[PDB]
Amino acid sequence: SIKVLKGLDAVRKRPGMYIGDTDDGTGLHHMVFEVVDNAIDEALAGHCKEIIVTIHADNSVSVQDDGRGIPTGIHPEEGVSAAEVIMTVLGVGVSVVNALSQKLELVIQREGKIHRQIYEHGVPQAPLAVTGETEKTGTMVRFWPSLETFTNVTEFEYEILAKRLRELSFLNSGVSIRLRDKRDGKEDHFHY
Ligand SMILES: Cc1[nH]c(C(=O)Nc2nc3cc(O)c(C(=O)O)cc3s2)c(Cl)c1Cl
Repeated sequence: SIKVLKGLDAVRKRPGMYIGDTDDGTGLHHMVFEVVDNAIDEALAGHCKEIIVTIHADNSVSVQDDGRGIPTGIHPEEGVSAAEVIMTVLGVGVSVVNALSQKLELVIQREGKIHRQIYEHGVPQAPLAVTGETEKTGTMVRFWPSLETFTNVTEFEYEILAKRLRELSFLNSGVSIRLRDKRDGKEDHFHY
């Protein structure tokens, strides 16, 4: 717990070092790319077939995959869900995105259950919890970048995300990638 909080603090103290320039939009868009890269890893492993990337009307971004779902069982050493360990302990890792997010929402569908957890600046608000039943599997991460970290360029650029997602669809030809902008209704579907 003290180690977790110190590691998150290490990322916040030197955020450009972990995520890229925090003033010119590079780091901001790399936050999305890190989350997408985890979904792509789940596609490379043979589990994920579709990835949905949403720019919400409030300039948060979500990434949904249909992979296995991050494991949810208690990780013995930490006494918290494996998912929480992945989200909070230091491809820079999704924990960097969590550390640099004012808020992050995690929803996992796995082993017949839906699980949800909220973080603020990487601090879990409650233990991962069951919210219902599902026959689906996958992982959804929605994050609200911290305005204490990201300056000047704070709004996501549809075209920057679209170009990278098109590249990833070409390089992962089986994967379907959807991009949706809730700010204006724009959407794209990349599937080689
Ligand atoms: C959008 C997004 N998706 C992910 C993701 O699917 N990561 C996952 N990691 C693991 C690790 C595992 O050991 C297992 C298992 O053994 O079944 C399953 C998964 S799924 C992450 Cl992380 C993020 Cl971020």
